[PDB]
Amino acid sequence: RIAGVNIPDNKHTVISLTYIYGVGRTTAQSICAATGVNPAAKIKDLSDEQIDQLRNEVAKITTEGDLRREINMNIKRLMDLGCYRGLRHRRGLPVRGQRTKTNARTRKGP
Amino acid sequence: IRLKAFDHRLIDQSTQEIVETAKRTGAQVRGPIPLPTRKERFTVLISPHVNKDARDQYEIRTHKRVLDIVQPTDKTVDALMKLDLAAGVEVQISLG
Amino acid sequence: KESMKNRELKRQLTVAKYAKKRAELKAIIANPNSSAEERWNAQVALQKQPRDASASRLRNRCRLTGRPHGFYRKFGLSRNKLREAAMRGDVPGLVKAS
Amino acid sequence: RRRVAAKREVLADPKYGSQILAKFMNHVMESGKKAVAERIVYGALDKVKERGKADPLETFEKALDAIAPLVEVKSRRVGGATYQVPVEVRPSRRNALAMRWLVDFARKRGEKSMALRLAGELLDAAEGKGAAVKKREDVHRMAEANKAFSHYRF
Amino acid sequence: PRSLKKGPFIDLHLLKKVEVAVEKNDRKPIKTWSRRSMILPHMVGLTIAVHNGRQHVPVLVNEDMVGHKLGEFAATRTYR
Amino acid sequence: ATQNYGTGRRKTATARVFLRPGTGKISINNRGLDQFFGRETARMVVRQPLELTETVEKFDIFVTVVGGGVSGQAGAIRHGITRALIEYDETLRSSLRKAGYVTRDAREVERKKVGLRKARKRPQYS
RNA sequence: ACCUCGGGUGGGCACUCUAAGGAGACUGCCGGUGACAAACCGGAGGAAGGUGGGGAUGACGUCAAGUCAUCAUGGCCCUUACGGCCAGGGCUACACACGUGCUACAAUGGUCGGUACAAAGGGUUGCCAAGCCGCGAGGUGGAGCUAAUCCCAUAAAACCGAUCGUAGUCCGGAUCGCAGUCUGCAACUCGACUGCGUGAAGUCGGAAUCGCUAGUAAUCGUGAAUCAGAAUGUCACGGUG
Ligand SMILES: [Mg+2]
Ligand SMILES: [Mg+2]
Repeated sequence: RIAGVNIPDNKHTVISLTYIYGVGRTTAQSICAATGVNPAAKIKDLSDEQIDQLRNEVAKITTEGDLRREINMNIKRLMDLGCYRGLRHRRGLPVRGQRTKTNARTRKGP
Repeated sequence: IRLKAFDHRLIDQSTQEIVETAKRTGAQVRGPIPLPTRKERFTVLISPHVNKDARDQYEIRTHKRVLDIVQPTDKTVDALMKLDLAAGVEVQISLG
Repeated sequence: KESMKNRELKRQLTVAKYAKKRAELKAIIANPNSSAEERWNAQVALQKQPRDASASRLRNRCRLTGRPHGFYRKFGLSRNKLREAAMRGDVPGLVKAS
Repeated sequence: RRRVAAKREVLADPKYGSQILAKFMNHVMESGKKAVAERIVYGALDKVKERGKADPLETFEKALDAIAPLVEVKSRRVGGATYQVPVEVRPSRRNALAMRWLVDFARKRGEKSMALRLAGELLDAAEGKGAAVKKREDVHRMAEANKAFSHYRF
Repeated sequence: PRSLKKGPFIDLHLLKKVEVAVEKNDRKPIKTWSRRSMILPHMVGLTIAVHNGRQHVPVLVNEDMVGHKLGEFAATRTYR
Repeated sequence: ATQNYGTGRRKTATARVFLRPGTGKISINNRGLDQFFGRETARMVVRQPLELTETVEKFDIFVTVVGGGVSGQAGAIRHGITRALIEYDETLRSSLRKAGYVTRDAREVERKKVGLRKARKRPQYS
């Protein structure tokens, strides 16, 4: 609603744009370069004018409310085909080819 | 002139076999100059079936040695090369 | 084994037999100025050769013993035949040091 | 245990002209980061000169001698009963006990701007309300309950 | 992986046992031990008997299977 | 003449130190002394044998040092200039033998041994 | 002297360095101490002082310790296969438990912009520069080179300025989606790196328990062997201390 989500205050611009969930850190360094907003000032000190140009960039990359939708179909395409990358992805095993006998605990919990 | 061998009880004992046997024939040959030495360490395991922390490490050396003529007018050392090579000395010629 | 040295002897023949066409077939593909029609038929000549011609199929074993692991290429010996042949003064220029 | 241990000496402080401060600087250094720890000790030295008009060496000279203790226990077990014996602290040892207590309570001060943590420690011990002074006097109180074991099965 | 300079990969004996086997259409499964090759839009809808390791398993080729190789659709290890 | 050659080695460093009469000319590798050693206490440690022998103002100093570490080169100069000061006489010999400046520090690094991980640290067992 | 200001050049053999051959250290000398006898405690000189520091060198033997799968051999069995040949698979599976090892948990820090100093080693079946095109890994390009010459090859921490205000964070980086390059006939099970995105557990860790007496612990990098490709391990060399 503010830029797609709420944006914190009393912070620099590149840090503030990070919470938009679809722009990391290197991408938000291009947006202040392409628009011209100084990151060295806070978001409080800005004008209420050029935020549309920041909002123009949000309408060109992705939005987290639909980013998580479309990335699920990338998962969902892998599951319903029954390919090996979606075979373990149904179950909960690691995917990229890690070791399974021990230590793969961030995909199985405590 | 440059010389390569494996032990200093040959290669630094064959320069006098060249310095004396060339300065005798008139031409001036200056004092030989040492070079840095090749050193290669080989750590090998020693037990047939395994016990890792028992090891043994060797080293193979290579001594270098460079001569320097002043006036080339002697083919005397060109015939006396089979004399100056004895067992393990290799001589590449740089007749300066 | 002895039957296992013998099957990896003839791999060294078949690599060193052909050895020149596969340089040419990899000279064609590696050029950015090469045409893909000249590349695609060059792909045909690689896979129809017997696969025991690449160097990656070749395995440098010990020459006197045959043991795969523990091989050095500044010698031709194994890990444990090199020790027995060096203590008998054979290998020239090789001593212990610190 | 043949007696072996000789003495090695470190005494160098050119930018201030001191000797106790150099030995104190070694108790602040972690993993050989000397140039980092050098500007923090001077960084907590000038804040005292900012705070007090006196030369801050003498603040440090006073803050040692209200953290440095006099007697302490020594659990020498008789071999069948665990005893503790209050012993006189050797005069050479009693410098390093204060300087080691001082740094370890600076790290749990919990402020911002790290040289301000050590700044507040050297201000308190010229008065006595520091946690190092409260840790000093509590171990002093442990000796008199232990004072019955001073010579007898000691 | 398999960078775009060297674009496609398919096996030679597989190709003549498919491209000629398109001209007489799908009345048989293709029994093949090869697993290193991709599938291609010249092959949408066929029936392949990919080698498990100890048997062949049938494959129903669809249109949205195109980039992935045959190895993702034969099993290796059971874990019942 | 009055040119005096001084060498000194500490922690795999080596410093050519030349010493001749002048007025405070302290130059090292065509750099000033405050510029070369950036922000350390060893900016004064190179002066410590000099100001002990009360000759801080009476000589030109030309230093060329190679190899070593940052604060290892500063020790090479301090050992190096003490050999250059004692080319004069042995009047300042006793002023430096007592000072502990003339002896070269022999403490060099130690090699990794097999079984161990560092020079003396070894892995944990149970 | 020269210079275009680069030992660039002429030159020099002072030096550093390199490596050959030597001297030096023996309780030698001074005092005290002991049976004044081995020795011991102090002292001078000296680069070094009491086996200067390190390394290789492990007695008679022990545990029928380990290895017939490195190799060698007594015997025993197979010899239409317990031997050979070729494809795919496998050893990298996976509620769990134990062993070593790496990062972290932040402000003695985190980023950005400048800037300073190493040793040791590999390279004519190789190193693969300059220029050059790529967000980046790289692609072209082909020099120089058989090595104190050429390349690997930019040491990092430290220092200087800036922001960051101690917040599960401009902390941390696991997972995962997408897009790429390199080797190899071939990256599905099963390789390494690069881009972009997402961002977890973790706020110093019980009972217990191990390493180390000085260029040592602690911390920061670099190289080699094996090797088409692939190191948090092994071996090896230095910084700060
Ligand atoms: Mg004892
Ligand atoms: Mg490799």
